[PDB]
Amino acid sequence: MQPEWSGDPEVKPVFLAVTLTGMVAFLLMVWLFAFYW
Amino acid sequence: CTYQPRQYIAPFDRQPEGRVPGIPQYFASTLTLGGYGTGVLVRSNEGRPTKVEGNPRHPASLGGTDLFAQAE
Amino acid sequence: AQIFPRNANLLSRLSIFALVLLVVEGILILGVYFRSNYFRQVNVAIEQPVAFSHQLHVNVVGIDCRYCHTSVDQSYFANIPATETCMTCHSQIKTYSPLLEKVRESYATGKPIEWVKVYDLPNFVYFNHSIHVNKGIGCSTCHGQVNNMPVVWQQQALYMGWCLNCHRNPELYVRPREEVYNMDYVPPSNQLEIGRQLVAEYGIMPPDQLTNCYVCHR
Ligand code: HEC
Ligand code: HEC
Ligand code: HEC
Ligand code: HEC
Ligand code: HEC
Repeated sequence: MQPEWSGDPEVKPVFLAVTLTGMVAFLLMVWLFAFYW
Repeated sequence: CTYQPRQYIAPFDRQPEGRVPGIPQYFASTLTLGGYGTGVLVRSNEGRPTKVEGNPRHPASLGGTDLFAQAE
Repeated sequence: AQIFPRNANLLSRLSIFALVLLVVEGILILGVYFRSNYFRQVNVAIEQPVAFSHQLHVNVVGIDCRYCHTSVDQSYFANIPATETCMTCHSQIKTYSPLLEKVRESYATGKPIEWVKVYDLPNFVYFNHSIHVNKGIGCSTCHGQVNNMPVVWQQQALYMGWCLNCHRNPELYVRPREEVYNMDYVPPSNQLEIGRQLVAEYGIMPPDQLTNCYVCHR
């Protein structure tokens, strides 16, 4: 069974955006809790 | 809001001669229960008595102390 | 289509995304506030009642640290100077000066000068300058260039982690004594080798012992 959104231009872009958001959040959190002191 | 209050510090105007700040001293004094003296060595944290102990060179108080001398 | 407009799909997805971003932002703000310089009073020159300048007396007049903080190497407490030490110079120097009036107000009455404590520990930490100084640590890798400080500020927040970083890795901060010598001392390029050699020579205990609770807290 295909996903409902299969065959959409927006799928790769939304996945990318979610990954970029996540990476940014992770780096910022890491900096504050590990390197900011 | 801040981690802690100003915590001002007040020093001396003339230092005591034999005192090193933050180092307790010990002085020899006598405490009497029935009118009979028992030698005691008492710790003076900063010029204030804080802990009574026994005087090893005093007969009837060789290090050991009675509860009444401790609770003075 | 029954009860919602066309853009409700985008609005709902963006609302979820914004809610997650807001939660992350709130966590970040809380952490930053609790690790801020304003909260911990770092790099803030606390104004003093008598306006004493370490730069003038140390860097210009040239007075040793132990002339004022005389108990630093013998007890846990670095003796804050008495008015007697202040008056040994100012009975003759800069007498009849409006900014030395408070000092002259003391030494005539028994009232002390209420300095504001810059470096403050929460009375369950039990620090000791004596062992530290004697073991090859100076008030430059431990306090800052106080020699050039018109108004003393807190160089770093005294975190539990800060103390534990150097208690665990003391070979990056240990110096060859001369710790009271003017803090013009600069660590050499081969700090690691010299630090290891000094750790071996002074007999500094491994982190198995220096990170125990009753080392600091009692
Ligand atoms: C042994 C494993 C412990 C435990 C359980 C704790 N510490 Fe420490 N501690 C040290 C310093 C300088 C501070 C002050 C931190 C600051 O001012 O920001 C602390 C503080 C703590 C806390 C916080 C208490 C609070 O109410 O906020 C706690 C929970 C704590 N410690 C636990 C210094 C040291 C040490 C220096 C060598 C070491 C060792 C320890 N602490 C060890 C412990
Ligand atoms: C040699 C360069 C030093 C170092 C490393 C320090 N002092 Fe002093 N000091 C003096 C007085 C009267 C004060 C209190 C007034 C004020 O804080 O402005 C101080 C204060 C300090 C501090 C901070 C105290 C605190 O509570 O955190 C520190 C870390 C410090 N000193 C280190 C007096 C003198 C003095 C004249 C008698 C001279 C010389 C020194 N200090 C030298 C040093
Ligand atoms: C005890 C901790 C103190 C305090 C509170 C101060 N001093 Fe001194 N001081 C000394 C010298 C040679 C000078 C400069 C002389 C000059 O400017 O002509 C000073 C200066 C000061 C000032 C500034 C006064 C002004 O600018 O007019 C202040 C506020 C001050 N001191 C406070 C010499 C000594 C000294 C060695 C002889 C010692 C010890 C102290 N001072 C101690 C203190
Ligand atoms: C690196 C510059 C350090 C900082 C930061 C702190 N301490 Fe320290 N401490 C340091 C050394 C090189 C030593 C000697 C260790 C030895 O075994 O000789 C110490 C030791 C102490 C001790 C005594 C250890 C003991 O076994 O009794 C105490 C109580 C101590 N240090 C306290 C302490 C605190 C509370 C600190 C944070 C404010 C702290 N030290 C930071 C080096 C360094
Ligand atoms: C380890 C880092 C050091 C070293 C080697 C020195 N200082 Fe000290 N100092 C330090 C702490 C963590 C504190 C706070 C103490 C507290 O109870 O909160 C202090 C404090 C002082 C003070 C204030 C008076 C006092 O607390 O006794 C003075 C003055 C002071 N330190 C001066 C000082 C001098 C002259 C040193 C020799 C170079 C020195 N410190 C070393 C941390 C450390």
